[PDB]
Amino acid sequence: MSRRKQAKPQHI
Amino acid sequence: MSRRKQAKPQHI
Amino acid sequence: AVEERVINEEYKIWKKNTPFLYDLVMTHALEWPSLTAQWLPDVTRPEGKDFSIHRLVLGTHTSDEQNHLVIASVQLPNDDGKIEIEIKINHEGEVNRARYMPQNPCIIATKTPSSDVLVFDYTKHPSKPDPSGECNPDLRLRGHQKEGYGLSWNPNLSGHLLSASDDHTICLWDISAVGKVVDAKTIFTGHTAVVEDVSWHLLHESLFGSVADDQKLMIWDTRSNNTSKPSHSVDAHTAEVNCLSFNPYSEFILATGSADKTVALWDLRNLKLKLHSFESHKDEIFQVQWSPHNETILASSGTDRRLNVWDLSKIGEEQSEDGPPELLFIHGGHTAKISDFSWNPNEPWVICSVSEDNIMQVWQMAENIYN
Amino acid sequence: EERVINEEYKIWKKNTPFLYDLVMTHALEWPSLTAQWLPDVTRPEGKDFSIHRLVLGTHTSDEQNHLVIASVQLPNDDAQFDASVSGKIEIEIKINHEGEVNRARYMPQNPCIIATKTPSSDVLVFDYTKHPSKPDPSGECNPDLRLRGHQKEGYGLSWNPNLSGHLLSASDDHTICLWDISAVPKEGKVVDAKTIFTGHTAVVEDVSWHLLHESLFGSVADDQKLMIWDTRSNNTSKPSHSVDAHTAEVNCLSFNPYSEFILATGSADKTVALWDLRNLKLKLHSFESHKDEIFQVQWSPHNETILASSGTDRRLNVWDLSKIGEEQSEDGPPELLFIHGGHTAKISDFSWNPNEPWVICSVSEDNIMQVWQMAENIYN
Repeated sequence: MSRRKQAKPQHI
Repeated sequence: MSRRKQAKPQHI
Repeated sequence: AVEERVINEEYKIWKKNTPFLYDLVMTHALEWPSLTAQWLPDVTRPEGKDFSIHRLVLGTHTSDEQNHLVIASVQLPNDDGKIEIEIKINHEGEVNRARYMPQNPCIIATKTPSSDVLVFDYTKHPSKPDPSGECNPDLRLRGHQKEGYGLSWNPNLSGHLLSASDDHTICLWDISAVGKVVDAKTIFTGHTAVVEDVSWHLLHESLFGSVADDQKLMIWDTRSNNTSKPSHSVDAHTAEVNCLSFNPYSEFILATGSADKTVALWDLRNLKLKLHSFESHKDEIFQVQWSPHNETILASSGTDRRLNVWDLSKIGEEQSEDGPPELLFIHGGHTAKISDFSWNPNEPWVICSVSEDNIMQVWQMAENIYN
Repeated sequence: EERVINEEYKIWKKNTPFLYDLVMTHALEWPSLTAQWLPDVTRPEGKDFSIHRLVLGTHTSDEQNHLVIASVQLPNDDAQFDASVSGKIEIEIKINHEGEVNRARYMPQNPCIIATKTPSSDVLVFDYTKHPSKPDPSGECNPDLRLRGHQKEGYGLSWNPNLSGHLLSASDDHTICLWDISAVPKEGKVVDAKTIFTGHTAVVEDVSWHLLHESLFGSVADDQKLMIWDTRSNNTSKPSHSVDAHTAEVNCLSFNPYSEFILATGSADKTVALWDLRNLKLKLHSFESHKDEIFQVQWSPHNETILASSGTDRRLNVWDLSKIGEEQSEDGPPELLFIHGGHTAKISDFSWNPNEPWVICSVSEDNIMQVWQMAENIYN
């Protein structure tokens, strides 16, 4: 049920 | 954080 | 059908339109995306310069690994700047949510993905975090089996904390107790699915309201001896209910946000009848906040990468259209799903909003729009 | 460790009857970081004691924090058995406070107005006559003023005794702030610093106004420097004079209330340095006796050659500077007049009773607050 926070966030 | 103020005060 | 980055087209158009849409757009790329955003109460205006100082409580959301609780200070131009970090604090996993305590804004409680609810005092940690990556929270709050998002400090009972969770439960803490582990005073087992948000009522120490994936609004009273059944029950939406927010001026009025793309207005005095449904979002809604300045202003955000601002007093007004009459503004500044936003408590109409592409925007719509 | 420290308390306690004319002890629900007597004494005609009040604060583990005013029954002129019919200490009022009270100081011109240092960098201003004695159970803090200028918490605080409404604050952010809250109605408003002196480069530990020259004040910082400031000066980034006061952090100072050129400073090098404003390239003296850091130093408000100091060595030393150079048989320098060993923890603050000579309040980290007074033959 983790469709509120993405998998693999990306870095800047 | 200082060295004047404790980390963990206790209740009496 | 993939490859659809139609997103980029509309960002190009939006940017070109800001001179006549905002009195203020600021953009900043965060080192990792923040899942959470909340202004701190304190505004500073140095007696010399032409800007004022505000501060945010943000978090990180990394991809293996090392997350931090973040305090950032924001310089906002005066009538007649740039955003930097004040302090990082090592955090066990992503910060699902960060919320300061009104009675002591030094105190911040965070939701991790790891079951734990943690309590930080940022004035008791270095501006430069220990590179070990170690997390040393001042309290460890236990009750949940799963991560959650919903979190809320009690404005009328210092130290009392509510948390919402995937384990279907809501937990109560009053941290005025005894490694550094405190157990739930109470666990409200009303909901039958994931609990998405929880919030205290703003005048009544005893009441709070929760939302869950079972499409329900439940109103709770803490005197109640039953932790298995709330004072009221509503079928709030035709899908998941993800957030709620009591009206900071009207004690019977609250709003709910849903996976059904609608914002439901509620009257505590009679929950059998929905007051209103704000329809305009094109996808899920995950956050809703009342403006702390104007009693009839409400904002919402979510997956459709937009932030809608509503004025509920223009409900029912006649028009020729391209959306409801109560629809005051659409902020199209983000090129991703928005995770959280926060009204500036001191600068009216200024809003902070943070998205899944690490963009943090401090912004304000133009004044002719709300006159 | 509390091993040897306890041996000495067992000994100290048994010795108090003719080392002191008064020892009162009271354990606070939470430890106080701050202590200052209010100037005003109340004395009912019937009874044989009089009532003084302190300004104390809390420093909790979590919970709620409060600004505190306490009442003390101090004898007038009876005999009895003094500290041991035993005179009482109570809490008169709590006011909800945003985080621990780093320091509380009342305004000399209006002793109802009290300023506190919070850990959220905020300086708050209260009129305790405008709050109930029983704090609001919501726990929300409602200050009459909110003073802004700082980025980090601090301790140093000092009201200007000859310029009403002028407050200076010291801080970890390396800055000193001045507020003039004079034309400012005290009903909640936010006020920003008039001026910020950026001289120091490290944590500023304390600041105090001169007691007779309205324009002058001095600050000390962890950069081991004592700086004397002038408000007339248009330059706030460099003070009129600067001294390398100690070989470690400088944690406090206190101007002499009878002698306009003399101040003293206290540090982490276990010493108190006596200073002459007329010539700062020369430390007048170094009072050496403490065995650990010094965090507070105060002149006696009664006698111009009496000085006290306190800090980590869980002791409060009282100095007499006229006995500099006197001969001895020693158990310490001649200028060392009394060693108060009443505390078994690091002492946070003390303050001389302004109306009762030689009466001192002193508070330590184990929530113990002591009202005490050395025996008269020691200073006669």
